[PDB]
Amino acid sequence: MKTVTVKNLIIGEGMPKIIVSLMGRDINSVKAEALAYREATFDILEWRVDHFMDIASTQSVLTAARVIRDAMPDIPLLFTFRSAKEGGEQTITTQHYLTLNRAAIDSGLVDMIDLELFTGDADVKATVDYAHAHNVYVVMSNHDFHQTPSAEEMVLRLRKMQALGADIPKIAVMPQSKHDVLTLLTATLEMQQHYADRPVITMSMAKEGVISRLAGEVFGSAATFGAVKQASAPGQIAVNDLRSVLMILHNA
Amino acid sequence: MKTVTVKNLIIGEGMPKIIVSLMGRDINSVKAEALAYREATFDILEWRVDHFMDIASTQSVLTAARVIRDAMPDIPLLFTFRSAKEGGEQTITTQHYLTLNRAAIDSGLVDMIDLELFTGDADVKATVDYAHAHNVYVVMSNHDFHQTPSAEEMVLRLRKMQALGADIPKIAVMPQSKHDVLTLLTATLEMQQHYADRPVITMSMAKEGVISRLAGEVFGSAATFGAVKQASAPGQIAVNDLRSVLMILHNA
Ligand SMILES: *C[C@@]1(O)C[C@@H](C(=O)O)C[C@@H](O)[C@@H]1O
Ligand SMILES: *C[C@@]1(O)C[C@@H](C(=O)O)C[C@@H](O)[C@@H]1O
Repeated sequence: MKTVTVKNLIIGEGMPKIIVSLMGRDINSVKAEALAYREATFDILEWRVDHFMDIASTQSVLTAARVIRDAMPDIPLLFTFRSAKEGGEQTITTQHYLTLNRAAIDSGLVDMIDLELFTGDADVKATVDYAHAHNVYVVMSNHDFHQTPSAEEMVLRLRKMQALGADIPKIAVMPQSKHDVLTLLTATLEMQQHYADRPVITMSMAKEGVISRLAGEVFGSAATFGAVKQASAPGQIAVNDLRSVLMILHNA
Repeated sequence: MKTVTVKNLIIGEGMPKIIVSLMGRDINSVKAEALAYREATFDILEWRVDHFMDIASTQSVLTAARVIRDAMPDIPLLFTFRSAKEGGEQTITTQHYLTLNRAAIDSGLVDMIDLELFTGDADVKATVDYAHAHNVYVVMSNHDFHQTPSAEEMVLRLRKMQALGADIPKIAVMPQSKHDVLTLLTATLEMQQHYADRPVITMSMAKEGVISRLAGEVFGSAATFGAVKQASAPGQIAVNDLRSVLMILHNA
């Protein structure tokens, strides 16, 4: 394991790190959420750009990123446009996705970016290189909102992300059975124990999958998402309750 | 599913039931522990009879059971002599083990007894029948303190307990790896999905297995052990922390 350290937070050792997502339409809503989040306890702030209205303007997007950065100057900040292709709130062209991510990277405003593996090989490789050249980490991600692939398929995907230079491979899948939750845990453990040389994040979604959000220290997921007031994906629980469980498991 | 209702507690529905073990070496210590346990919060009290150092006397054993019952008149009370063969504190003859269990049964002081599956089929059947004749439920049990059998063999054993008339089959196994914990969860789920005729209790022991003590609601373990002050098996955590996690998982 080589860890990923952002603003004194060490991802990939100790207790899994808590990520929460900020979701807002516009500058005023982003400010209101950032302010409300001061009362919560978490490790990493993800800005879910796909919840923002004016994603067409690179200037509008960067202004919002700047507001968030300045609101929370000492928090690791992760920039994520979750495409509708992968379960997000709106569509984007591959070219405009590239433009927004490059602009986020070279602005200095973010510590980490999410890059969807399935975007396309040339765009992924170029964006990984661009991120690294500007001292930004890449969470390379994949999501299946309908079903859970085989463990073999999931492990190969996480390995592919590593081979493409992801700092943190990430996969989220939807269980259709309790068995599918075990498949996700099995894949996570296999990856972490046998192939990974860096942190990985995994989750099985929905209430059925929630154990996967709690047991990362055991099965090898380095971070986990909680909800401040609204979940950013199915299965997230109240962030304080998430923290309570993580602490109990860490100290067991 | 044939649930087991004891003093208004429905075992096999809702949150896994919290069991704690009372371990006292003599009558005075049993009394002191029973009194102290009243303020802890749990669902079922197990008396670990093999920790009692006056098991030579049937009178002494029954007097200790009566002290516990008098301290906790409304708590489901489980009488367990854990044999040295299966990880307990002392060795007694098979006839001594059976006599203590029969005396516990016919005293009316306890609601449930633990009977080890591999005591011998004829003796197990006879003692189950005697329990049922006196309105006592049987937790039939098996323990592997060395390692984790195959999922398939664990399921076979739980099904054998069902065939012998157990009210609640129970198996505890020792992980040698994180993978082994998943094996135990897999066996548990296979009972829930395919062999769900009565409640089952399962656990993977030690620190690596702790998640199995927390995730019973997900995969189908009907009860889970916590520690009041000292653990009665490896991997048990503080009972209030156990309860906190069970509640979070139940309400997720
Ligand atoms: C990584 C990610 O897709 C995981 C979601 C989850 O399942 O918790 C939350 C999203 O906000 C996040 O981008
Ligand atoms: C059933 C049993 O053997 C399970 C142990 C455990 O692993 O928590 C605790 C024992 O006291 C109990 O009899």
